[PDB]
Amino acid sequence: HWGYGKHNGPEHWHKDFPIAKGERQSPVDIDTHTAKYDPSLKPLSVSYDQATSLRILNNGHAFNVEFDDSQDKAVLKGGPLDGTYRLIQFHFHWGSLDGQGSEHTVDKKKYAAELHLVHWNTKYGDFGKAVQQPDGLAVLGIFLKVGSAKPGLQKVVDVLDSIKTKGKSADFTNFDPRGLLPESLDYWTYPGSGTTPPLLECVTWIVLKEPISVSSEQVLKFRKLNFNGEGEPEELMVDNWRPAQPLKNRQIKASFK
Ligand SMILES: O[n+]1ccccc1S
Ligand SMILES: [Zn+2]
Repeated sequence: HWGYGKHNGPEHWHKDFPIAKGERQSPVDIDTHTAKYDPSLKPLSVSYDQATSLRILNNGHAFNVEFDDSQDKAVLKGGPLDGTYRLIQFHFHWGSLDGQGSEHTVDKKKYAAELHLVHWNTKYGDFGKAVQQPDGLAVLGIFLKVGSAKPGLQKVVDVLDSIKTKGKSADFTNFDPRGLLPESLDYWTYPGSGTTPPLLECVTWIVLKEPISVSSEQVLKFRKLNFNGEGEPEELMVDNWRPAQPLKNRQIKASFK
């Protein structure tokens, strides 16, 4: 099955998921000189004060911090979006080394990691329905660079020991995702896809320009997770990122000059 090794990595995925060579795949390189400022873009509205985290799960490809999305509690709206999108989960993609790990790139620059806050359009009733629609998901992407620690990330880093291997979960209540946001909500936006199989073309991407800083110790702890199940040969969970895909007939818009 798919993953991130020599044999089942991104260059293989098209054989089970032909959409991998489609017209609106993600990630992409953000060429900052080609992106057009769009003064009609609104400020993003991130309303996370009522967010209800529940659980953290190692799914064999990353870890997902899951939220209660049975009511409008943590929502994204505004920006390029019409309507209201509910937070369902966040996860990260990261590298074996600080010089790689992000999925989007900025003028070909790779960051150490990238956070994806996944939200689904409430007009479609459920996440499973929303992923079948071209405007079903909105993913807020935030880059991570290694420098100062991110205090709001430390509760995530400290639970990782308890979900080392694939299929492990742990209770993860009362986590406030506002502590993962940078100061500025200036963003780039474009239409694309999920970056793991099934690679559905249902995502409005909103990528924040300002990274967050995490410490070397914080990202080292991500790198101690395992892709394998318990009792299986250890394969460290690193380099769980898809590289940049062709932009094709798309334009990346900037909310700022
Ligand atoms: O990687 N990924 C997994 C699930 C949903 C979105 C994304 S970006
Ligand atoms: Zn992702």
